[PDB]
Amino acid sequence: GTVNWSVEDIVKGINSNNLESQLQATQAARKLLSREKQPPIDNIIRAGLIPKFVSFLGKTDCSPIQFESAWALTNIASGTSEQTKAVVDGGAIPAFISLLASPHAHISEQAVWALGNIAGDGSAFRDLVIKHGAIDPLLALLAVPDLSTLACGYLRNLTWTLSNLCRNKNPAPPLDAVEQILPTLVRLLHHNDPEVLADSCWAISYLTDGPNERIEMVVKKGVVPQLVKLLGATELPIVTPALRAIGNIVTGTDEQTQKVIDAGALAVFPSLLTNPKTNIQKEATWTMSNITAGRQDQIQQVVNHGLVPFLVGVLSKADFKTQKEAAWAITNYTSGGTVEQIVYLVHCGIIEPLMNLLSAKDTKIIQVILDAISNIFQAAEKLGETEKLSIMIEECGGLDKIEALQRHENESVYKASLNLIEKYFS
Amino acid sequence: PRKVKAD
Amino acid sequence: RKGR
Repeated sequence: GTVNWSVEDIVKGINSNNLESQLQATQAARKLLSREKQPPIDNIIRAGLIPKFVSFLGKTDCSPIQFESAWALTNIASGTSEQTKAVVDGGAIPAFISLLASPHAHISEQAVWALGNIAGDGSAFRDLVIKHGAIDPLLALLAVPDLSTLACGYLRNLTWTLSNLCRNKNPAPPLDAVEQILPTLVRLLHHNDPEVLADSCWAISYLTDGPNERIEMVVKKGVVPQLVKLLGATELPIVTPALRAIGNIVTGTDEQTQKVIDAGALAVFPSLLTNPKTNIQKEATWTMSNITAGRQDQIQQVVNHGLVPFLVGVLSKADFKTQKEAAWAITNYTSGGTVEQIVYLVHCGIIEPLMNLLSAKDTKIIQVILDAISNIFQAAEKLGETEKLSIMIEECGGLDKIEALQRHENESVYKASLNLIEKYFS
Repeated sequence: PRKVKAD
Repeated sequence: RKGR
């Protein structure tokens, strides 16, 4: 019927003064744009069809052509930035927002989808969507006593579009828009649908990826215990954004970090730090590094949860990027910890896997490790057990690595290494 | 960031 | 000493 028309045939149908002919040709355009192998998006744009699709959005007396044109425009906006810009240039943003209140849920759902693609292109289009007034009618669609009464795909598309309004930086979304969206986000964060939960965590992920004042906005809503719960989910698409949000939060103040500890997030980290997914261990260890950069009582919580042997583990065997985050976690630990905590660190076996990583080509990790070497010796001087520490390194092949680093580029490596050998290896 | 509505 |  309308299967695999030529672009020229679609043009002649849209350019006819027959509404049913225009409807028939618009649907055929939609079918081309929704095909798997290559949608001829650029062919449809070059023929000048976007202004005509946009005009069909306003045909209130002909719902079907509203739907087909909305679907067609949605699929163009899902392409490149240039392609999305073409949809925006045709005036599609106000026309799509006007369709949010359509009595036809499938047309309103399509307008939600289209706005999601437009907002997701970048901060400029995101804020332009916001300026046109999309947030109020979007949130009104979720203003129900129970989210469970909404269609599954409809709620998922609303959640995904909202998360795009929370996404991107330079600039981050407007503060008042974040305040407006955020009570609905929190309600979506407690829904039972896994993908809704995933997109909700991504939205919180985006909102916490900024300065502490953005972070405070989110934590004042009390979402931290829910994020820790989602941190323990089995669905890996939930854990990944949940771990990101938790990691962004522990970049803020020690008080915001403390709320993550108080909510019980540290008990999940034995699993996360042995997680078979490389990125999860990798992200969990970075989060651990920002936790070990906190107060001594928060370092003590790491100790209490048995997490120091787990850091010894990732330092002994992990992906290199993960081992780099483990060194940072150790150096931060050794920088803010007590003598007892730094002593405990060596009793756990941190010295031997720390030496082994003095062989990697990365210049930064050697600086990071050597910083931690110094701090561990620094506590050994308060206990007079320095020489007894020095022999340990000599027996796991260490001094071979340090004294070799005395002849090494970037100087700063050689300075700390020669300084190291000068004081504790006489 | 974006999604095509397929059939 | 928190980073990103």
